[PDB]
Amino acid sequence: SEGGRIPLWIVATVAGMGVIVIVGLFFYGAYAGLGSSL
Amino acid sequence: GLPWYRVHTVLINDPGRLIAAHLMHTALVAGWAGSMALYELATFDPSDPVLNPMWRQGMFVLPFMARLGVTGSWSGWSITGETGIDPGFWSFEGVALAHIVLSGLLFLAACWHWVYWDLELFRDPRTGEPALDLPKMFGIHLFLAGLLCFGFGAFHLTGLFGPGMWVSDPYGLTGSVQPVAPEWGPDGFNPYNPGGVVAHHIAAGIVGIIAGLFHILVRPPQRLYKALRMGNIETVLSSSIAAVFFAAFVVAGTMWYGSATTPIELFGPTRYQWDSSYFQQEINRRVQASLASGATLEEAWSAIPEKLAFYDYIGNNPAKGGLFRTGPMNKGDGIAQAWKGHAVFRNKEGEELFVRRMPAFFESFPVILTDKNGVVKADIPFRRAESKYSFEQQGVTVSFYGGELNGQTFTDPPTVKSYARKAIFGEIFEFDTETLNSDGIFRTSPRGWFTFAHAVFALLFFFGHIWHGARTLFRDVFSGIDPELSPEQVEWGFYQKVGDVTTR
Amino acid sequence: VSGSLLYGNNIITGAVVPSSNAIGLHFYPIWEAASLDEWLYNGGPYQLIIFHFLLG
Amino acid sequence: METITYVFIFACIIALFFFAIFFREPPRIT
Amino acid sequence: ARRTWLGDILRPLNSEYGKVAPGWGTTPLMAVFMGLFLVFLLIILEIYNSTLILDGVNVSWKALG
Amino acid sequence: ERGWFDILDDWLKRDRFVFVGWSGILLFPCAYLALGGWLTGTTFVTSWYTHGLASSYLEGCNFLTVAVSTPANSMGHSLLLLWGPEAQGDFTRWCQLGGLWTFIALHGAFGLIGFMLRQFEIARLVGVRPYNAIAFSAPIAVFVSVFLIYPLGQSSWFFAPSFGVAAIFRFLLFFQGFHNWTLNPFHMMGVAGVLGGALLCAIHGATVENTLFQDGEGASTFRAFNPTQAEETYSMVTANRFWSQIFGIAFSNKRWLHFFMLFVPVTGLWMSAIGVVGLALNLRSYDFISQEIRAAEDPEFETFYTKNLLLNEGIRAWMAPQDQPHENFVFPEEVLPRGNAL
Amino acid sequence: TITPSLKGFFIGLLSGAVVLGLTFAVLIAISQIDKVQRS
Amino acid sequence: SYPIFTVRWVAVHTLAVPTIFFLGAIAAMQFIQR
Amino acid sequence: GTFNFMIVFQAEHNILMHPFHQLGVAGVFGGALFCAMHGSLVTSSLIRETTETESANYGYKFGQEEETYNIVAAHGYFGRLIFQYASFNNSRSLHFFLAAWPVVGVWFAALGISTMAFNLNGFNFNHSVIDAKGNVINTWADIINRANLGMEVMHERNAHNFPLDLA
Amino acid sequence: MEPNPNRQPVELNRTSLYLGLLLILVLALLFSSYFFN
Amino acid sequence: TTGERPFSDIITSVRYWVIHSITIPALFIAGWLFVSTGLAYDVFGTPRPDSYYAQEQRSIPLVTDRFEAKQQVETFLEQLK
Ligand code: CLA
Ligand code: CLA
Ligand code: CLA
Ligand code: CLA
Ligand code: CLA
Ligand SMILES: CCCCCCCCCCCCCCCC(=O)OC[C@H](COP(=O)(O)OC[C@@H](O)CO)OC(=O)CCCCCCCCCCCCCCC
Ligand SMILES: CC1=C(/C=C/C(C)=C/C=C/C(C)=C/C=C/C=C(C)/C=C/C=C(C)/C=C/C2=C(C)CCCC2(C)C)C(C)(C)CCC1
Ligand SMILES: CC1=C(/C=C/C(C)=C/C=C/C(C)=C/C=C/C=C(C)/C=C/C=C(C)/C=C/C2=C(C)CCCC2(C)C)C(C)(C)CCC1
Ligand SMILES: [Ca+2]
Ligand SMILES: [Ca+2]
Ligand SMILES: [Cl-]
Ligand SMILES: [Cl-]
Ligand SMILES: [Fe+2]
Ligand SMILES: [Mg+2]
Repeated sequence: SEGGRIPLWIVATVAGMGVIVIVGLFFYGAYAGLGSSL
Repeated sequence: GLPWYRVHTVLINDPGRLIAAHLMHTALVAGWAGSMALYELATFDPSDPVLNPMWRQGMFVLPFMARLGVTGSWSGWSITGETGIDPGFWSFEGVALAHIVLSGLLFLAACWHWVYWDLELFRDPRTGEPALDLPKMFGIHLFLAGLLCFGFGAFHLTGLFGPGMWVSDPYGLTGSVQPVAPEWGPDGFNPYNPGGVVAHHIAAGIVGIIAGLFHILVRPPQRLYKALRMGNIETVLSSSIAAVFFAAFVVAGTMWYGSATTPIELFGPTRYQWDSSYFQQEINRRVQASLASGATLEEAWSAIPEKLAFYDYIGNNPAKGGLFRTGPMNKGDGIAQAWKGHAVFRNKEGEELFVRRMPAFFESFPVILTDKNGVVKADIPFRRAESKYSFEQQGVTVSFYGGELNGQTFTDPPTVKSYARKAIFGEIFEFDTETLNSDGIFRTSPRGWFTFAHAVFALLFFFGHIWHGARTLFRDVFSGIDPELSPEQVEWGFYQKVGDVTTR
Repeated sequence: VSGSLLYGNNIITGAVVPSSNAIGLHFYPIWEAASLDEWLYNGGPYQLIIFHFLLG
Repeated sequence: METITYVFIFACIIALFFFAIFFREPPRIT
Repeated sequence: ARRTWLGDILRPLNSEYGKVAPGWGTTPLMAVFMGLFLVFLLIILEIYNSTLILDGVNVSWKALG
Repeated sequence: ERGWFDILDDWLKRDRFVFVGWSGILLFPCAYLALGGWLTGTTFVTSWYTHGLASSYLEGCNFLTVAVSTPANSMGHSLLLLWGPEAQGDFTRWCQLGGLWTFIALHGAFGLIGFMLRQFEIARLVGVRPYNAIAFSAPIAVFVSVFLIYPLGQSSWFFAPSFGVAAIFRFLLFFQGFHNWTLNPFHMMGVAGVLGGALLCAIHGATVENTLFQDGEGASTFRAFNPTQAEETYSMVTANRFWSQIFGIAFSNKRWLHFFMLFVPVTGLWMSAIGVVGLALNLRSYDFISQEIRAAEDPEFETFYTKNLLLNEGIRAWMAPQDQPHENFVFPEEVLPRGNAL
Repeated sequence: TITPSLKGFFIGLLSGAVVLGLTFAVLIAISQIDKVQRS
Repeated sequence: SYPIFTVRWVAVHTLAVPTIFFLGAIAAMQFIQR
Repeated sequence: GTFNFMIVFQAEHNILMHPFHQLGVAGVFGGALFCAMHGSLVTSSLIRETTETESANYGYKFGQEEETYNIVAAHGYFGRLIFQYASFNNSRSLHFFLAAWPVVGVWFAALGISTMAFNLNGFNFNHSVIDAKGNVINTWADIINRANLGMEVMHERNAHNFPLDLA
Repeated sequence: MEPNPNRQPVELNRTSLYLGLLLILVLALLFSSYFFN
Repeated sequence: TTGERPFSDIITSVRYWVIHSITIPALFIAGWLFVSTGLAYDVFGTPRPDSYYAQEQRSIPLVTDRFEAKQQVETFLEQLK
């Protein structure tokens, strides 16, 4: 409820890490399964 | 002083000189129409409506005269190929002369209106300031447009008092000017039904009369008067430009796709008739009907009108030109003289082979022959070292049916190849390339040139509309924004409603 | 390959044409040619131009 | 004639550069 | 400003500059005609486009004969 | 006057995080659907039945190769409405027939109208001149000429650009091989306006940043500016002297400078649009006739112009059978144009 | 006769009128509930 | 002190809601084998 | 000759599919966009200093101390066009962005050419999508490939004696 | 005749002359090849 | 400011994260299952890897008729046995 409880630098670091993971998965998928040329 | 791009703004508060400038513009346009018709008459060859019609000759205004019933010359010829006709005054020449005289009269009127600009008529009786009551002017002009539209439809197009309009069969073989009765059913909205054009003008005409009376008699609502700035002549410019670009896109579309008002005998065939082999299908139908009735192959093909075969040739497709390839279609492939006849290709085994036709997209196209099921049987190879389908290997021959080569067969590979190269263009014709020093490169017809100019001008007029609409609605700030503009009028949350000071 | 106006080009087709593939990356100043006629055949102007231009 | 035309237009543009630079209206602080 | 015979005759036709009907006046009626016109254009467009296909309405050069 | 219209007007024009306006009623649904349709198609939808291509993440494409592809050529210029005679209300079949293409193009077009109306509406409320809306006419002329007029002049929507990265690249190369579009002076003016605009953007940004007045003590100079300050933040006089001495000429009038920055890229885009209107009709700048007459008679005459046409002929022959599947092209190996070895 | 595509046309027309009708109903409603404060 | 359901709230969710749904879909796709 | 260079470059490097050229395009399209944007916004907020019968340009005098437009009104406009925080209220920041966007993009364009110079080429997804049997399912990448092949086989038609074009 | 009060003088400054001549000359240099064809 | 709660307030609050540690994963999983169940293929009509061609077929199922296009696709789908 109260604004400030979870520091913005943590929210950014976690969200940013979330983006890296998902994009990373998409790059993994370029080399495996459909679209891999194999 | 005024920048160069603003010189004509001196007319905004001068109704008399605006009328003068409009008169001058009208004089120039009518003078263009007259001059253009004269130049076309000085260059037009009326001797062959079949293989040298107006649309092969770069005629632009001639088809518009023809569309509405002007078909003959004082010199005795008609565009349908008649001789010894008397067109009366309203020949192509009479039309041209009428436009030149009109030009002159409008020029003189312009001089009068320029000199005598300060007429009491143009002054608001209450303020003594120049003023035009545009809402009432609109009703008056709309009423007049309505009457003219109605009369054009009810008298000219019907033939009731007038010549009618150009009409033809589905294959543009027997076109002429005919009276046309209005079509009042749903087929009136079919672009290819001439009766719909007649019904349009009668009906929209009546509607224009009624709406005109309304606009004469009923004042604009205060709310619309203020919103559209109806005291400012520039609002009319903005909306008129919008109407004009709409109309221009429409005439571009109906020129390109074809309609009852863009007949193929006046403007040439469409690109879509090539795409769908429209003429080839009809030609084949007619040949099959001839064969079914007992005709020989030579007789069946000899019964095909040269005019029909000519439509089945890519040189007449308007999507085969170039932007800087100037002039008449005749300047390209040449002046068409005669159909060579239908070429039938056969291999050594005697199977009929079919040349793959060039689609409009392609400036150049290979020569590939298939059997009736699309299997490749012969071609002209690029690399020869592994060729398997050469005309030499497959013993390809060509025999002609109908036209000038009727009954002839060629077996020598150079000649057979030559005809195969032409067969990619569809039906094969003899051309005079000498008379005009034709260069062999395809040009578009008046159908293509019209469509281009009108789509382009339409798009540019969209900018004109945006610009003048902007000037109208933002007249107050067009020399700049308020120097005393308060930062609070643009700072967020200060007013509840953007720009409204009563909502602090 | 013709690049110049007087040899059949317009503004759109015209060019100063790159030096010969036989030269490769070899430095080909005027004085390395036996004559101006040779220099021109082998695309010497291209090297003179692009080297002075890049420096400039 | 084409070559003359192209070179003529180019030469006019070069002359224009000269005038636009050395014979410009001078910028003045008011 | 100059008076003329024809100017005097036409004077009433250019004497009501600025004259308005109160408020919204005929705006709602206008709106209905605009709506009907939009539908009309949509109909003619969709016919030309072969998205609306009607009996006895053959959108083709072969419309009749 | 205080009816529902004015009350609605009040609410529409409230100063909120995302301004709405009357224009918002057109803009927001059309833009949302255009974007949503693109994301939906590129994620889930095939082009197997219209093009013989995979085009979605679902099928294994990546961000570069996904597209919402144009309908089959046989559809012509069908509006391809969901409830139209082709799809007949079937959402699945509609997707397979390329319905999402006209969906995106048409909502896109109405959305762009909405955006420009938004530019006008906001300018009017804030009390500024509407030059931003005027400038936006260039994006609109491009969208309309390329995505609407071009395919309308061609056989069908099939030949419009498909909405995709690689698909757009295909569209560029098609225009080279078929239209020789690089040779077109309207495209050339477009290029000059785009590159000239990018030049003006860079040079003006750099000039301002390098003629700044020292208005703070900080070595990072951004804080030394105040929105409400009366004074110019940089020296026009010093900037003018610099460019006069470097390049020979320089701006001296800031109003002219900024108008020119509107004029150049806007005019460029408008020029390119005109050329594309010609290409709708195959009205190309494909050839120089004098060049061809000479080269036909003289087998030693060669220019970069003749060289590029050979490239075009290769593009056409090599790409057409797969790029234009409705034509059922079969080009035997022996007819394919090729130079030595390759 | 009402062809299948004319029936389709009516459906499109109805669907459009509903979307626009419901959109304006909702916006008018919200505008009435959430009036701007003046004076 | 602050409203929750605003025009801004709606705008945000019209984008964010499908985005997360789509990202889950695309993540699943990475495990599809022919 | 420039167009010749471009077409052959596409054949040999698939430059269109290279991210540095894509950044270049973002650089110049964006440069033009921001050029038009900045032009239009400054022009939109010029302070009234002239009458309608004269160019508004006369409203600015070379070397004047006061700014000639209202940046607060400009930001007020553009911040509402998108949303407040997507608009610049700091002229130094705005002008830095104007410098940086095209310059960085064009640096990447230059580096695209300069690295394809050593044959590190655009993305190659030729036959990347394959069905359950092993049939190639073309994507737009494969259609690009067909265009590229046309360029490749035709360029310098008498210069190659051996099957691979290695430089 | 009594003079027209709507008359305005017209101006083209030198810079505008130079800009205009450049536009025209460069357009001519661009389009000339196509006019000759 | 325009009256809405600052984003930085919202996304640093406990309540936002109580709500969104549910709704975000829920949406993501729903998206996942939309694909993993195969429903996506069915909704959009996208071929599965085994459904581009019949076993011996190498011809693309190209739509060639505007008004019978629906039936053509249906016929193409039937031929996958
Ligand atoms: C029974 C009476 C009757 C009949 C039989 C007709 C018959 C006809 N009318 Mg008329 N009409 C009538 C009464 C009638 N009308 C009345 C009472 C009015 C009110 C005054 C009108 C007003 C009217 C208008 C405004 C038009 C017609 C048109 C037509 C023709 C339609 C076929 C066609 O070619 O469309 C072709 C035109 C269209 C299919 C309309 C296109 C609409 C576009 C798509 C709207 C968007 C425009 C925008 C600028 C496009 C930008 C994007 C683009 C560049 C991609 C046909 C001759 C049309 C015409 O003149 O055709 C030649 C037309 O535009 N009529
Ligand atoms: C709607 C306009 C229009 C159309 C469609 C036509 C159509 C036609 N005419 Mg007519 N004509 C017209 C108006 C038109 N004319 C006018 C106004 C005149 C008086 C000049 C003429 C005088 C005329 C003559 C004397 C002849 C024709 C002929 C022809 C045919 C060949 C056309 C051709 O080769 O064009 C070529 C078109 C081009 C090369 C395109 C020009 C594009 C310009 C140069 C672009 C300019 C760009 C601009 C400067 C950029 C500014 C940028 C800036 C804003 C930054 C064709 C049927 C020929 C015919 O065969 O007669 C029987 C013929 O001999 N016409
Ligand atoms: C009916 C159509 C129409 C009319 C009556 C006007 C009238 C006006 N315009 Mg608008 N405008 C239009 C359409 C029209 N415009 C279109 C289609 C566009 C986009 C191309 C514009 C874009 C536009 C801009 C950007 C401006 C105007 C301005 C003006 C005003 C001053 C014009 C002037 O002094 O120029 C003087 C022109 C010259 C001295 C030479 C022009 C030479 C042209 C570019 C090339 C040659 C043209 C050729 C002779 C014409 C052939 C006819 C053509 C239809 C084929 C005046 C009220 C100005 C304004 O608002 O002032 C406050 C202004 O800044 N117009
Ligand atoms: C302002 C927002 C807006 C606009 C301008 C459009 C515009 C368009 N839509 Mg989109 N759409 C929208 C919002 C919008 N939509 C929303 C919110 C949704 C989610 C429901 C959709 C979902 C959607 C789908 C699924 C499709 C479209 C399609 C279309 C196109 C054809 C629409 C049509 O023919 O309507 C015709 C109807 C009108 C123009 C309304 C007329 C209203 C008049 C004035 C009143 C008369 C009606 C009367 C009361 C009815 C009596 C009839 C009686 C005789 C039986 C066009 C581009 C189609 C398309 O893109 O195909 C490629 C399509 O398939 N839309
Ligand atoms: C980018 C497009 C665009 C923009 C930004 C403007 C902007 C402007 N217009 Mg112009 N206008 C346009 C295109 C545009 N117009 C088109 C294509 C036409 C038809 C010819 C017009 C006709 C026009 C007139 C007659 C007038 C204006 C005026 C104005 C001004 C006031 C705002 C207004 O009236 O909007 C008008 C509203 C719109 C453009 C939005 C229309 C949205 C439609 C109804 C949605 C239709 C959905 C459709 C039915 C779905 C089916 C699709 C089908 C393909 C299946 C402003 C300068 C007025 C002005 O100048 O006052 C001084 C004025 O009098 N406009
Ligand atoms: C620090 C990162 C450096 C990145 C590369 C350089 C970018 C900036 C240079 C552009 C030159 C423009 C012409 C001069 C324009 C000019 O004169 O600039 C002036 C401007 C302000 O000057 P100041 O003097 O205030 O500050 C610089 C120093 O004096 C230290 O205070 O300089 C900067 O803002 C530098 C910012 C560095 C941090 C910016 C990083 C942004 C790039 C991020 C990279 C992402 C790309 C990914 C691709 C997908
Ligand atoms: C006075 C008089 C007279 C007479 C008259 C006359 C003689 C006339 C005329 C006239 C004329 C004779 C005219 C004309 C005209 C023209 C024109 C007006 C034109 C134009 C043009 C243009 C505008 C163009 C353009 C262009 C170009 C150039 C190129 C390409 C593009 C374009 C198309 C854009 C008379 C005895 C009756 C009587 C009374 C008096
Ligand atoms: C079509 C349609 C519709 C609709 C729909 C929609 C509206 C949708 C939506 C949707 C959506 C709305 C979606 C989405 C999404 C998304 C996504 C998928 C995303 C993503 C992303 C990403 C992946 C990112 C990344 C990145 C970037 C770009 C930047 C920087 C970095 C990175 C790399 C991080 C309807 C029903 C009416 C009807 C019919 C049709
Ligand atoms: Ca000769
Ligand atoms: Ca498997
Ligand atoms: Cl080469
Ligand atoms: Cl080699
Ligand atoms: Fe600036
Ligand atoms: Mg994968």
